Amino acid sequence: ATFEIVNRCSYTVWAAASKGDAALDAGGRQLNSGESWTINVEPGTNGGKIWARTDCYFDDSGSGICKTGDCGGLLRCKRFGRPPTTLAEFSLNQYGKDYIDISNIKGFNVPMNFSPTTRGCRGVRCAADIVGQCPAKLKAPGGGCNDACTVFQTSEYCCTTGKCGPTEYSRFFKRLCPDAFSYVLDKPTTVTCPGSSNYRVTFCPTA
Repeated sequence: ATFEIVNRCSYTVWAAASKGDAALDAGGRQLNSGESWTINVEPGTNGGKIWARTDCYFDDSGSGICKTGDCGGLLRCKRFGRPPTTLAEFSLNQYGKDYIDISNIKGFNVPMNFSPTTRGCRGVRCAADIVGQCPAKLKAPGGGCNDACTVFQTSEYCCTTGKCGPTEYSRFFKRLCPDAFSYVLDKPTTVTCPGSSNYRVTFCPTA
């Protein structure tokens, strides 16, 4: 797939793209407000994620820190980022189809739209002001709104046994963003797209 990653936020973000044990394309890059970065994701990538990082500082070797979404201090991510991170998630060329979603299961930092740029399916979006409205006990001082599993580390929030139900915290993310996963066993909001579609992830898609 080709992904165009566009920062429509008024602040700089450092986009990241990884499948957990490797970078996708270069794995990360700075996007000033307005900039677009086109990456090539290998067909058949299963469990890929793209997210924004904020308030980062990197040295000339690409090593440093971000306040949200830091991936082991690298500009170019090889692993997933530290919550809170709104996630654009995808698995491509899986028995002829691609599957996309947005998830708040690892919290939320930056609003996002994740849409195909080719035919055949619809996009998904979580662009509500989740950081402004975040329950006090989930607020991340470093910036963003943490998920309840990150904050409290219980079997019920982290759905460790695969049992779990919705919670007062998952329901906040679901009320602000119905079309994103709010906890691990949420009713799925995954969209099926034709195999080998292309996509655009836009940070701060609205006002």
